[PDB]
Amino acid sequence: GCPAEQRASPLTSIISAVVGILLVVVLGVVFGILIKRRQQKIRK
Amino acid sequence: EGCPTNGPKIPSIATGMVGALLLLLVVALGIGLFMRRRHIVRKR
Repeated sequence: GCPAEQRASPLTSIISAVVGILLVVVLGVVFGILIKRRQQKIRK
Repeated sequence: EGCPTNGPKIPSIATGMVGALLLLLVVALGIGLFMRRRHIVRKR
């Protein structure tokens, strides 16, 4: 079953968002460099 | 006066993780659909 409803703890919304942006940034550079290596050599 | 009605009891902080995941999926869907709306595909 899913967790009951809520309507408090505004600090939870912030942490969630921070993770979303931080995740996209890391995955963005990681995934990009992960695929690039397959294309061609960029690091000399 | 009294009757705190509890507070720190799951669910509570767990919302943080769910928020990060949900947002990630929500954003990915919005960015992917908007970027695809212009028939801009990386590979077919």
